[PDB]
Amino acid sequence: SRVCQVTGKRPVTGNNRSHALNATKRRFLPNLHSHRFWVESEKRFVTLRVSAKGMRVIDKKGIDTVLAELRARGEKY
Amino acid sequence: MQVILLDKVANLGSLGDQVNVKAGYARNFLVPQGKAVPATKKNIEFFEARRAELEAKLAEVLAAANARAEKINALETVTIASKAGDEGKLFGSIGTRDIADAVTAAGVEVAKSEVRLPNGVLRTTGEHEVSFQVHSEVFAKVIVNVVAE
RNA sequence: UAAGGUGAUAUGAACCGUUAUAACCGGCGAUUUCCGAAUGGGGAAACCCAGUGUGUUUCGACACACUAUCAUUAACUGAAUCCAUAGGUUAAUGAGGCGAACCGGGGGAACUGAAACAUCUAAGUACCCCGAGGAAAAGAAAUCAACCGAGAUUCCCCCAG
RNA sequence: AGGGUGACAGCCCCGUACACAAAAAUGCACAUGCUGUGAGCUCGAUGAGUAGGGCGGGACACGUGGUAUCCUGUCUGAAUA
RNA sequence: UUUUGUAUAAUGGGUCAGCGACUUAUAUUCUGUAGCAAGGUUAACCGAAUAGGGGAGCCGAAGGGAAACCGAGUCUUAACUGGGCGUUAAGUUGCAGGGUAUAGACCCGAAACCCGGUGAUCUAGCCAUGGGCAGGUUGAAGGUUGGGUAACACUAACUGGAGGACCGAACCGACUAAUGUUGAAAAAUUAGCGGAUGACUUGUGGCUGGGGGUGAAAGGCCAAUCAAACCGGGAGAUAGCU
RNA sequence: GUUUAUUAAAAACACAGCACUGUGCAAACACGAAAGUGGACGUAUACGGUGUGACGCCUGCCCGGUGCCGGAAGGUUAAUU
RNA sequence: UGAGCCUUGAUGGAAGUGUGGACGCCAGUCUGCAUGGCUUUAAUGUUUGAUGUUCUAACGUUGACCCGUAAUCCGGGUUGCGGACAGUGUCUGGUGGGUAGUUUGACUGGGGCGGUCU
RNA sequence: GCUUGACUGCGAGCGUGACGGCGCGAGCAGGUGCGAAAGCAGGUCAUAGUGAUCCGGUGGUUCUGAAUGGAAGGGCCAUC
Ligand SMILES: [Mg+2]
Ligand SMILES: [Mg+2]
Ligand SMILES: [Mg+2]
Ligand SMILES: [Mg+2]
Ligand SMILES: [Mg+2]
Ligand SMILES: [Mg+2]
Ligand SMILES: [Mg+2]
Ligand SMILES: [Mg+2]
Ligand SMILES: [Mg+2]
Ligand SMILES: [Mg+2]
Ligand SMILES: [Mg+2]
Ligand SMILES: [Mg+2]
Ligand SMILES: [Mg+2]
Ligand SMILES: [Mg+2]
Ligand SMILES: [Mg+2]
Ligand SMILES: [Mg+2]
Ligand SMILES: [Mg+2]
Ligand SMILES: [Mg+2]
Ligand SMILES: [Mg+2]
Ligand SMILES: [Mg+2]
Ligand SMILES: [Mg+2]
Repeated sequence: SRVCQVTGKRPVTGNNRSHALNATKRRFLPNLHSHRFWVESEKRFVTLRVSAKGMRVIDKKGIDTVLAELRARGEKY
Repeated sequence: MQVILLDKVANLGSLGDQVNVKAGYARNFLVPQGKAVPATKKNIEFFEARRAELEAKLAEVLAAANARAEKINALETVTIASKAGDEGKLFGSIGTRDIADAVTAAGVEVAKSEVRLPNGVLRTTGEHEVSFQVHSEVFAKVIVNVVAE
């Protein structure tokens, strides 16, 4: 449902606010692209519906430190 | 993105180098493929001495035998009787094997490729300026004296 | 608790009690058809059909009981590929649905007012959706003050239209 | 207090003040057994894709205004007493 | 009632009985009135509850200047003048009333706008599966045989049986007239009329839902409703009008 | 043949035919926040859109304006830095 | 190929003849390749943009096959094709009656037209 | 001819407006000019030649400036 899956980023709702200050609900949504990550240690290819930046996380922490959680909260993958 | 290397890799290969390459080239090839691992403490603050575990240690502590040059000195007149003949000469050939094997006395046994013969040893009888240079590092000074029966 | 009782329109009829469970009142239970989350499957709600068991058996019938899905865990099984997973079966747990308001969260109008109308207003209201408790939410300063100091949050009165 | 009773009753009736009563079942307090939690003391440790920042929005009484502060869809991204 | 003006042939009322429209909360200012007086008065809250306590605070006795600031003065100005606003006006708190503000704000009334649902048992398209079309007529293509040709063309009889083909019941439809118009009927009856093997007609069930559907297109149909359905809500929308 | 069920059956809609134009298929296009679906289990002799409306003889001149198609060298120009 | 950064380059073992390059204030020279006794423009390096090629390894696949599975879905696997393109998110220029909210004055010998408005 | 009174601060008192506002104004203070002087000049013989507020721009000012010193901003005066 368009969710970062790793950071839980969802599509927020805002206003278009065109010139003359005209309000018009628009709503923003995450990047997401679903990657083909290689757990390596788990010796498998786990594809997750990640998202820009949310991917930078997989790098900063770990494709395992990430999956450390996720499965922690009982998620897919 | 830094990460340590683990193989050839064109513009970067030190089987343990740290180069800042795009995170795309990584987590897509250099990594998940077997070619490099992120530079994360453990991969360093726990694997950084493995590198300095030689040039720094296995280079000056390695006394396994490098002290050979120093060990060989206390001798009792290292001489080899190549046997004289015909107005005084040599029946044998004191080249290399003999100079290095000049330790088979007390059953001891030293190297051999540690010869110091800038040229093909000649035939005489006097002392040989043979400097049994063990390791390509430390030198030495062994003597050889041809005689007869 | 008691001399009267078998709810009402409802008399009557057959009866039950006057000393101790006659009636009736309160606690705890028993039974509690079928529909309905409805859960064995199906379905035009209250109906149609099945599998596996089971006892008395005229030993067939009878009927009754278990069998939904998902989640966690445990055991056993187990593909593409040694492995290993995926998948499969079982069991034990728990959820499911309903409900007045109050409460937290997701989403969010317009009429209207501006004596017209776009910014602005109505209003984060109405409304939809999710979740929770007896309350919720909030909460022990990376708060505020002003060189003096105060010391979490919450609610009321002021400050001040 | 109040209600009923053949018209308006303190003393007809039911109640009323007051004083009493629980096999059991339970709300809430305490107090305790069980399971689980785990107290205290010495020395340590001190919340990074985070704080900030650019773009777009939103919340702040505060309509970007000279506009601090809070939140984040997007791109970034530190010090570390 | 409305009007310059109504017996007015201008509005409203058949009649009666009951109901039916300037309210309420808070705030602000006046008037009356009571308390106290350069003072008046408490708010929440405590409570031995209409007490008593609580004076946080609000209003008033000082004003002028944009302000710093000064002060019965103060601004203006270089001006110590003049000029403006002030200075020997009693205020304050209740209680009742007049007015105003925020509220539905005297009462009743739109056409409408927005939000969530209910409707394809009528109708419009389509989907699946079944049914129907008395009778009478015309007679295409193709074929056989004779003629004909070098062979084909071509020809004529017969055979054959086509068609949004012809006449006409059922069935479908709806051009005309009359009657009906408080109808027999919220569109029909009667006499005529058009199609009638087809883009035909009909039964059962299904699918499209409202700014949306469907439409051989009239804005037509979407349950006697349609230039945006019905139901409930925002809602006592708004009504400088009656 | 179709049409304003309930004042309009028509010269109106439709029609076979004609023309232009878009679409190389995961088609154009349409329903849908998306998944997906229709187009079509079709594939340019196909499908969509538009206008004209059997058939006969025909369908002239204008590309200035607007639209569409091609060019895109040069002028102007967003965020971004 | 821009632009940088800066290392090696010109004006601010020995003569004597050739053959390029730089323009020549031109007739002068500068500077390169045998035999003979800091400021201009580069070259490699290195960075970083602009194109444009090739690659695979993200990503696409509504090609083929295998397993879940005696499923057209979906997921995993293999292979082929494509490939950093496409596509999506955020930002941004164009287009945009497809849709939405509205505006579009009053006077007036009825209104409108005409005229008027200080 | 010579000049800058088309000056600065104020203003008794009036006129005219529902109001916002508009107009006339002797005289006072400071500095000007013209004249020998009295004196005249605060734009044109007069009456049309015009746009309130807000939001801002510019110059000036020690008015204010959110802990304090500055500063941004605000006020005041001139002006677009
Ligand atoms: Mg069921
Ligand atoms: Mg059942
Ligand atoms: Mg309005
Ligand atoms: Mg009249
Ligand atoms: Mg009358
Ligand atoms: Mg009456
Ligand atoms: Mg016919
Ligand atoms: Mg007929
Ligand atoms: Mg039907
Ligand atoms: Mg209708
Ligand atoms: Mg309302
Ligand atoms: Mg109303
Ligand atoms: Mg006809
Ligand atoms: Mg009609
Ligand atoms: Mg008709
Ligand atoms: Mg036509
Ligand atoms: Mg023509
Ligand atoms: Mg419009
Ligand atoms: Mg409106
Ligand atoms: Mg008018
Ligand atoms: Mg004049």
